[PDB]
Formats: sequence, structure tokens, C-alpha cells
Amino acid sequence: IVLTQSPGTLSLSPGERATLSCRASQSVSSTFLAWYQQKPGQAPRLLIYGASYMATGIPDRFSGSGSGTDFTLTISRLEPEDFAVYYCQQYGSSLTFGGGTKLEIKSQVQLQQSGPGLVKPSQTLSLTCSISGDSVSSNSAAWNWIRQSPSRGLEWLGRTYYRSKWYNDYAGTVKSRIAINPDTSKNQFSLHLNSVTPEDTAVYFCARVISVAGYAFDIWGQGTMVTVSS
Amino acid sequence: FGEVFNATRFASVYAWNRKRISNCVADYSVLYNSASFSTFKCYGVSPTKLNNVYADSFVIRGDEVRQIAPGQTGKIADYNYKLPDDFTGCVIAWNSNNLDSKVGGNYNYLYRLFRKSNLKPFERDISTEIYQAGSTPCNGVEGFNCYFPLQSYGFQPTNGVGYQPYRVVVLSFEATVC
Repeated sequence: IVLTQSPGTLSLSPGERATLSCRASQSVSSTFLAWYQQKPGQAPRLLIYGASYMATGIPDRFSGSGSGTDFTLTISRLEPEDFAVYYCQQYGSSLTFGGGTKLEIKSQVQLQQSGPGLVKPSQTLSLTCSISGDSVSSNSAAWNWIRQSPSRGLEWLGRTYYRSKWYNDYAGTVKSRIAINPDTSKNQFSLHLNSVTPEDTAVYFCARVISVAGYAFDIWGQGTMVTVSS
Repeated sequence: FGEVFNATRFASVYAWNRKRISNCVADYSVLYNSASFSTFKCYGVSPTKLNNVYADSFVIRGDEVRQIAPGQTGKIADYNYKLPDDFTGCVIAWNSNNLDSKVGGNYNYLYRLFRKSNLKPFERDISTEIYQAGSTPCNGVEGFNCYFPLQSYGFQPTNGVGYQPYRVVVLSFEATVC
């Protein structure tokens, strides 16, 4: 599934209404369309999950709508705090993020990231995501890894979760060198990228996915910047 | 009656409770004077001329109230709680946003949107079997094309009226009760 958002850049004044759109290449039968807000220098913030259901701490101004292939995000009354880039995400047959819409204006569970931010080429990149407030071996949770770069956007990497045993789900783009191992004693789960290239220079995130919450990333991490240079 | 309406906590949509009320002094007009009811539609009998009886209790969304009725199609009407066409009773509903809505999100109320067959009238399905949407089987393990059958209602005090909790009490009049 390919998510194409429109418009690309929208400049408005406080008090007006911003009507964003997210068209999918095919129907999202699982109805797991999610909307996110990313203020500059921060991690994405879940606004809407499951087509139209609002998330925690989201004002009534943000409203989700649409089904099948056409989805719209309607922000009623704009505030100067709403200056951010808005993304579009779906789950089901795959995990694809949208292109992003840069809108310009003229909680108890905490994921904390750690690891080095400078990796030499042809070496291993390691990042750890400490979990507090929820169990890493939770039956109704999944622990994912996502990176963000201006060349590919929000690119999902992989995930690990525990039902009766531990299961893996990796993206074919980095499957040949990715590894995500949980640690129950420290309540953590780490990311490993075997052979890195300058193409892997991006900002990596760890987020939680609750199955009953539209399979959407509801609680994100700090966000570490990794640079592959020599 | 008070043990069903004035309950401290209700059940989910798919896990709707059923109270068999027998050998009772039924005062059907004890709650018609209560203006706290926003939805009150009787189908199989006139309301004013009512003077076993079952009471189904659950909590749905604001827009799902129209689905509890004979011959309705929807997510709740087909996969959670369906009503027969020859229904004889009443459907009572009221807004409960001031009760079943935490400040950080009341995710305790669930509903079913994935089922490979429509529910029969007065059928209750508490199945947690992982729904298979794709072609390859799931074998009790969730993942891509293998979703969880239940989904969580949002329920926050800042949600719209159409996305607010509504406690529904369906009375089914099936001479031990008069």
C-alpha cells in the first residue's frame, strides 16, 4: 500500500481550517489509518488512530474521517502551536507511512533511548530502548523500530513482541542485516544494524503498538540521530 | 430495575450481560418520567399500556445507538449484538460521558469488528480467536493479515458527541411478571 498525502505544503493563519488528505493506492481493509503530528525537533505524536478514533490528550479540533482509499484530517481552528508536519500511517498487509504535510502557521509509559550517534561505515549500529510503565513481554503490545530521513521519510524497520514465545517481523529493505532482541531482565529491547552505509544516516525511534488501539504507534521514544561518516 | 440501570460498572458490547428478572413487581412507568433518557424506543408493545423479562446491559458509542434495532446493519449490529426482526420490547439508552471516560483515555470498553459470520439474534460471542484476513493461516499468532478481533473504544471527555459512551439497556418481554 502506498500512502500519498496532499497537500505537500500548506501555509495558513491562526483561526482558519486546514483540510489535509491521505489517499492510499489500495483499500485499507483493516481500517487502521492513523494520523500523527511531528513538531520540529520532537517525535511524532499520535493524533488519530483507527480511521477516526482520537488519541490521548488530542483536542476536539483535530478530527479524522474517511474510509477505503480516501482519508481526510480536518483541523477546525488553527493555533500557533499547530505548526508541525502531519503524517499518515496504515497497518494490515504492510506498514507504510505517508509522505507528510508540512503545515505552517504565519503518558505514564515512557520509552527512553540510548546509544552512540556516530557509527563508522561497515560497522554495527546499536540502539537501546528502555521501557517503563509497561512490560516488554506484554501480551497486548508490540515494540517497533522506525527511522526518519528526508530521502525516504518515516521508514519502519522491524518489531518484536511476545505472545506465547517471541516473534519477529522485519522489513525486507533492511531484513538482511537487522536484529531486534528484547531483554526481560532490564525491560528493554535493542536494535542492531549489521553493515551500515551513509544511506543509513537517519533519526531512529522506538514506539509501542497496542493491538486494540488501531495497531498505531501511541507512545514514541526520545529520538537519536545516527550519522555514518568516516 | 435499579440493579441494571444504576449499575456501578457496565460490560462491553460483545460481553453484554443478561439479567433474568422473574417474580417481580414490574413498574414499567418508573423510568418513563425520568427525563435523563435520550433514546427510548419501544417496538413490540405500546409503552403506556404495559402496566420472564430480560435486561441486556452494555456500553456502545454515540453513533452505534441507531444499530440496536430490528433489521439494522453495522459493526455492532452484525458482529456484537443483533436484535430479531419480530422483537417485542424496548430499547433504553442515555449518555454516560461523565462516568465511563477517564482523563487519560478509558480503553476498558471494547467491541468486535472482525468476524467471519454475522451474529444471530441474541447471540453472545466472547471469542478471542485471531481473525484471519489474508490467505495464509494465522495459527493463533497475530501479525500481518492476522489482526485481533476486538478493538478499543476511545472514550475521552474531549471527544465528540458521536464518539461518547452511551449505556444501553435492552428490555425483552418474552404470569410471573406484571
